Amino acid sequence: MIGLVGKKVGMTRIFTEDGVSIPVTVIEVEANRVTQVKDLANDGYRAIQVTTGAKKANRVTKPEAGHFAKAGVEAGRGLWEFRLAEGEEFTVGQSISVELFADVKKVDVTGTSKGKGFAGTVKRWNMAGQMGNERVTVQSLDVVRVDAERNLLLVKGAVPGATGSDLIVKPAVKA
Amino acid sequence: MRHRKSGRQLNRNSSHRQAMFRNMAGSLVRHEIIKTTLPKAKELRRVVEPLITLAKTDSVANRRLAFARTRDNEIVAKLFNELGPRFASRAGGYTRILKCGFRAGDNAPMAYIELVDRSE
RNA sequence: CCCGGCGAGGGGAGUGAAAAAGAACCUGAAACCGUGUACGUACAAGCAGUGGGAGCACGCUUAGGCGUGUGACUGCGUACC
RNA sequence: GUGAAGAGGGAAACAACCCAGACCGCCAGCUAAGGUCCCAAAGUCAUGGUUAAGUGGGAAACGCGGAAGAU
RNA sequence: GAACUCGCUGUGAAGAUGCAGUGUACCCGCGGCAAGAUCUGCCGUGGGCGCUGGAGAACUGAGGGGGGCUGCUCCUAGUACGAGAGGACCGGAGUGGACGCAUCACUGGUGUUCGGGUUGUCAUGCCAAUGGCACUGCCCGGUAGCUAAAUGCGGAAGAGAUAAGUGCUGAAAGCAUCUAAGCACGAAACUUGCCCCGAGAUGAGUUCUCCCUGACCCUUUAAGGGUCCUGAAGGAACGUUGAAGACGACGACGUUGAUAGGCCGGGUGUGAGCUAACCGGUACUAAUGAACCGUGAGGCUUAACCU
Repeated sequence: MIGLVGKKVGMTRIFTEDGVSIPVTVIEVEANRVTQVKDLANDGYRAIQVTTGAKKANRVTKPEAGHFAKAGVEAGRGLWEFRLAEGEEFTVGQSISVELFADVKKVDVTGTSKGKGFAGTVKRWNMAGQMGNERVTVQSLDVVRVDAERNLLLVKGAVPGATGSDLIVKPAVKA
Repeated sequence: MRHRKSGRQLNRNSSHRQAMFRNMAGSLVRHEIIKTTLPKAKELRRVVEPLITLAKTDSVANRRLAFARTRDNEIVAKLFNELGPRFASRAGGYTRILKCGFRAGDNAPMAYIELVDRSE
């Protein structure tokens, strides 16, 4: 329905409620302000593009400052698109957190991987290319901790995100 | 590899590179100023700043470690007595590097490394 | 006389018919390497040329559609011994 | 008969198939073989039918089947 | 011999880059893979230009690619069907395996840049105590990162369209029939459903934002040319650099500062000390002032709106 964009704080094996060390990911949940909403008439489709974080004005150039002023929100780390559920429409300016995500236990995660240089053929194929640093589509994950006070989203297993790299979490429909 | 790595490789023998670092640090501290290429200049600064920072604390163990890493009686004798009080207020960044173009013989970039005070 | 390194080389002045005769020294074509001139080419497939060909600059009958330089393109075209 | 030692035109190219022996030039017309829905030039011509299977547009002998073929 | 040196199909003194048909491809480079290494072929990555005023990003997105793997058990169930015996649609749930994607926190390996033990020799006026050489002299552990021997997701479900097959009713031909009339279900086979690239898709796409709002002269008389001034938005080369990197390229900082180095504190390691790469603070140092490219309103034709 609506996704979130954040960063990978860490990935460790935390004790379960029963008291068993289980792999779990540490993902921060930053309040993603709504910047622009698309419509099927003006642009041909309806979807919401949001922003996360807050970057200094030095990096942001004045045309982007005007774009964000149109959006009515401060400039952040960037813009991330999210498909609308084809039903209710949100409003520009508000921000969302994990909130209702604790109702599916099938949320998907997207992100990058380790920074890995162009590797040799022998070590990568056993024909020179790159591995990692690509968008990941691991799916069918289960949420573990949904504590919104800490603004941390925890899911089962590992997360496809490098240290300090951006990532997205969406209410998947696959399994 | 090539990511989150501290210290340029400077392909050489490990013991040889350690000996060269020790000799270069000794020469620079003796002359108070040296001319070295930037790739080696940055490593020189990184490996010499810890010694001057440790020189602030005067103790038998500290003097033994300084002599162990320096192997020069005069250098250890002059240390812990002059550089310490001179940069007592300063905490870090005791040296500065200024580029000086390139060497004509082998197009090797060169840079002067010298103490920030540089005198007095 | 000047630049240049107190060299090499070059540029002014002069001699010299002539220095587009300067000691690498009569005249100085091609193969090979550059600059500028005018034209085309960054969505278009193959012995690369052949007839047609609008345009792009110039001189011409001072237009009257002539040529020089080229060809975006079109039909055809599978080196020599 | 051809090539050897004949160009040119048609068949998708194809030396062996068909028409057809170039003195040269000319921005004319008429024809041979082969074609007239285009690419690519010419009737989407006329008369009565077969073909309804894309056979046409690749396949024998054999009893409509035979028919499987060029990644 | 010269090249403006593509793939497939057909012919071919017989595997055709040069022949006929057909499809694709902006031009020019760097590093690899060697199918036929000068060249063609495939992957990663760049410089010039176009998308028609310039720049900045965000995406619809045609199109291409990754995969439709699999054993067992459970209420169903020794139940319906089946004469007894035999024995389901179930495909809902969990549980292993081969593989890709992802992370070192648990298992550890590596981690010659961290610490400790120690043999021979030399050196510090000499003991203690330290350093070089002997593969890091030889060993014991190990910070950060990378690792499989560690686990996280997985091969969907569903939908469209289906071949064969199965059909509700039913004549021509007082019957039957999947068909002639009305007129359906349906393979694991195709597509979609998840994601990567992707508008160089030259058909060159859509959304928003910021900026350029001077003058003069000439000609062969127009998307004409030239001169002084202007140098906007935006971008890049330098300076600090990175979990991006062979070189390119991308991201962050750049005195309106934690971008890099060092210092303090915390933690780990080693064994009260040293602590490289782990985290918070600190301008103490390096990151400047500047310079360069980039405009002066955007061409023509048709239609609807106020004039």
